[PDB]
Amino acid sequence: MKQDSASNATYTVDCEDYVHVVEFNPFDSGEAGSLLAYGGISYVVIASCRFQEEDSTVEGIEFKTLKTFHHGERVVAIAWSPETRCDALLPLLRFATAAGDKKIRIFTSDFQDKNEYKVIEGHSGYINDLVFCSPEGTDIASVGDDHTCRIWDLDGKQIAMFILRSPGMSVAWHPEGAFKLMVAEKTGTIRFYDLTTHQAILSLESVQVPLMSADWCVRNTLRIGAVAGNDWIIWEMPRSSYPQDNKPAHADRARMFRWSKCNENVFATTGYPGKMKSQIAIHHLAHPQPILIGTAPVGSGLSWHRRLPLCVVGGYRKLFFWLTEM
Amino acid sequence: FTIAAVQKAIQILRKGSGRVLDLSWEELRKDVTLTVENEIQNAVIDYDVSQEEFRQINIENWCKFYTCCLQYQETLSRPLALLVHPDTNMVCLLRKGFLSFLAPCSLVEHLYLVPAEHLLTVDESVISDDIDAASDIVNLIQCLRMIADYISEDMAYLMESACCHLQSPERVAEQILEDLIANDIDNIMENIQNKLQDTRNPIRAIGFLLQNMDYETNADMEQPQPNTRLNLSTLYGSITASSVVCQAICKISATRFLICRDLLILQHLLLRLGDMALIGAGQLLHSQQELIPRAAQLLLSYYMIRWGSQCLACAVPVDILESNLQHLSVLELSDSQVEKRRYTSGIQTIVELFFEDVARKHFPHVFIQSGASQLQEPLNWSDLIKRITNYLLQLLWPSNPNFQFAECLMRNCQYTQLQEYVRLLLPWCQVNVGSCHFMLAQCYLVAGEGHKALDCFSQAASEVEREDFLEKLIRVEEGESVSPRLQYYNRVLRLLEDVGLPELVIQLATIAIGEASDDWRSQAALRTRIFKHHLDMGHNNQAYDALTQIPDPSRQ
Repeated sequence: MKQDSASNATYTVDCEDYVHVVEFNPFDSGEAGSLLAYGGISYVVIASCRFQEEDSTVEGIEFKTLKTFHHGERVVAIAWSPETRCDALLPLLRFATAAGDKKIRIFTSDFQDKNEYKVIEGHSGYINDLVFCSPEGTDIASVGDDHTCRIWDLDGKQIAMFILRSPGMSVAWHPEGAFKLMVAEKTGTIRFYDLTTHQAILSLESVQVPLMSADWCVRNTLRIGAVAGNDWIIWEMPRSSYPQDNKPAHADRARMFRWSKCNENVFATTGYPGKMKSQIAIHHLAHPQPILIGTAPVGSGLSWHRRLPLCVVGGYRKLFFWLTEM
Repeated sequence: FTIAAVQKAIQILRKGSGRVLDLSWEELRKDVTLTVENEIQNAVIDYDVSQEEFRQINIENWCKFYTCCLQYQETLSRPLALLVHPDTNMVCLLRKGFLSFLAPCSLVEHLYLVPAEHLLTVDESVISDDIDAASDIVNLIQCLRMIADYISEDMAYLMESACCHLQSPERVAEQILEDLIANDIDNIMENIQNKLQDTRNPIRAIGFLLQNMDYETNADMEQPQPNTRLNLSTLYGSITASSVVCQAICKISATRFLICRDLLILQHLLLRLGDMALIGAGQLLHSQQELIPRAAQLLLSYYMIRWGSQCLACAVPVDILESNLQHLSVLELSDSQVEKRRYTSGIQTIVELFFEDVARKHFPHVFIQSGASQLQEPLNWSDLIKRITNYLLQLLWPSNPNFQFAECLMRNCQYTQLQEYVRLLLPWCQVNVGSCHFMLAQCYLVAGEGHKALDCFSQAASEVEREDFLEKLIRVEEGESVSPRLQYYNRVLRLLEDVGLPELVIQLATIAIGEASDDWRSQAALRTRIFKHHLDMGHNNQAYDALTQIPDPSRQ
């Protein structure tokens, strides 16, 4: 008997539709509130979130839907453009989605009448992950079950294609490096590509398979974190191709891994969606056990707030937020 | 393009009787992008456009906008008057839209840019006291121009792309030379060979061009005496003068980049021509082994200065700058009081920003050291612009030990431009490697990439005793015999604590204990710091392990 005291979510917001993915804007939108996107069965909702921890005028959470986009298909992944700004004389909302129809959609909006989307075709399998290039915002990387990593301009033209040895499961741009791309493969291989040389720089191998998610630490560009099988795995580059840490994350497989955007030692993992509840575990590298354990009904997405030690997971028709101490 | 050309081009595309709004540059950029995007959306009649047809429609609409800007620029560029200043010799071209300044060319740019008909009329006595050396330089520059006239736009782009992607410019000059020889329809290689046979010593002429293009400074920039500051601090202090000087650098670096490219291609041609054509078989091969890497380094240095002279500074809010200056003042990287500079909300290049912030404060000294000990000499535009531009080129020089350009970018929160500057510099410049890694580590810390910041801080620690910039970070603790690396790590540890990253503080403090081998007091302080951060994070076992390792019983 240790009653796993599953912590309640710090905040909970009701949604009009099922949440299948959720992503905070990791960029500065120039607004006081953090931009959040969530994808449902046929819609993408863009919202502003303000928290009492960043703004003493808010009691708890202020959640405001800014815009709802008709998407027509189930959204699987969302990526923010670094050009997204709301405080400008001309606000620009730009994000990309991957969906159940194997297409990418780039949405562009002024929050007024100008609402345009571009459809990008070329993936022959499901797209598992997609990301904008952070610093230029001009390019989108995507990975999928067609065993390709593809690079697109905003015009939907394929600039580059890398053939993978298995399904691509996650993709991340180097936080400081416009031409460095991490691609994580389902067989446990994580590869780094240079887009100027079109070459693989280096690879990492997971001690478990399948690898389901990987993330590049923004606060420490030497750290890579992933989930594979039941474990979370951390590497510190360039010191070794072997993992520095490998520890149990979840009993019934780990699904998502994300680094905190404010702390290089904090990350969250999600369990595979069981029939009733997904477990969420917040970890700190100085501790052998999770510092927080939460639960969501059918956990979908995992994202971190830009400034606060606050993570979000979608579940059923709700967003669940967990704040951790720093 | 003038802002007035761009604003007129937008008004016509809009088909709209809108009043000329004095739009900000960011508003103008947003308005251009939205206007071209609306024309692209109007040109897309069908929902099922292929990615390639969409790309082609995008290119065509940008080309239409660009052509519209060119026609308005041509109209605004029409010369109306010449203003010649009698006392200062300043020459000003009054165009319909704008004002240009005429600055005298340096010797190398003059000989390269003069029409071929007039090159034979240049007084050889202006080039060198040695008539034979003057003739060799003129013949060499004719060879460079013959090469320049046959370089296609694709070959010119291939060299510029190679510099951007950090490819060896020597190998790329060899490829362009292969393509030039493969396409030699007009026997130009024979004409270049015939003209090279007229050169008595091509090595001496190449060495002379490289020397006049070299701004590497020996570190004797004497520190300023305080008493003459008050009347000369305002010389060339206007935004108009700042931009004219920075445009002089942009043009000089652009022309000298072309000269270095064409010179590298000519040096590879001289290597291929081999023992068959030039009286000097053994001296040519050995001297070209020293001169080719030098021409490549000058090409990369002028590419960097050209890139920086064209690179726009980011608009930074005053509150973020004041907070960054408070954080840098904790580092003692800032002696300069914030004179309440209203950032005049104009677009500036990173070189214009550097000129106004740093280089300007040193010009009164350059004026005094050069024999102007009489406050009675009349101001001469031609001499002064040349001196200012040469001095600013020395300060912008990538091998400059003072490292002031990168320091100015860090101080003004120009992190993206500083990352790109350091990316372009590190592969080939070995002078300020530690200082580059330290600046890059600070950029990664602001980006939230704390692990990459720690790796870069650890690399910077190796060069701390060699580089004057890193030595400045150490010189203020007048305390007993600590290793300069341990003082540096203590400084980086204070900075990681102020940002609130306890995991990285522990990793760095563990490394710093390895360097503290002989000082039990510093080891006690570092282990107490590791204990505190593990305790704060709740790592009870690691906090207890750290406690057992503390050598001081009182702190334990």
